[PDB]
Amino acid sequence: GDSSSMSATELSACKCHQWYAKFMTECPSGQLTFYEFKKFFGLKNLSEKSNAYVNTMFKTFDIDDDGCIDFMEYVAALSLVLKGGVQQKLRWYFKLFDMDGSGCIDKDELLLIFKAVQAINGAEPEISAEDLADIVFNKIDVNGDGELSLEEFMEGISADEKISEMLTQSLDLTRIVSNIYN
Repeated sequence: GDSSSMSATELSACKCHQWYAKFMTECPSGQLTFYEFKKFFGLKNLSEKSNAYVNTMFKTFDIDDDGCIDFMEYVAALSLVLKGGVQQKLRWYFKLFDMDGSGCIDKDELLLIFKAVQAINGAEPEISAEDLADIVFNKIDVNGDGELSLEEFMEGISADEKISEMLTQSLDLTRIVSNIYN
């Protein structure tokens, strides 16, 4: 990020997969703090979205725990866009959107979570996932359960496909980095 060497987008154009290896390979690897993370990623804040792009990005990657970033799935994240990786973006989809470490969907709780993910856009998104999730979410809960298990979320992810692809596009590389933090 920042700095005065080459461009972040330039690296994105190449993108192979081992890039993250360079990350852990370079610098004092062993857990990344918010300050160290923020440098590794760019972003343009202003107000509320400020705490939403940090909390939303850190909250999704907080994987159960929080207060720091534990490098582990970072490679998987790269595989998220690299070589398509449809199945890989599938797992992330569910992983990112649900409660901290609770895969169970309470409808109301997920909704808010999806808002953070859709809140990852400082500018007004062409189509927020919030409305998408609502339409898809409502259809999923045919029995009016009010809650959806991991399996239901997976069906919703596969269903429509087109929307899911849009979410996939949101889960880009340069955009994701910018979303992470300045």
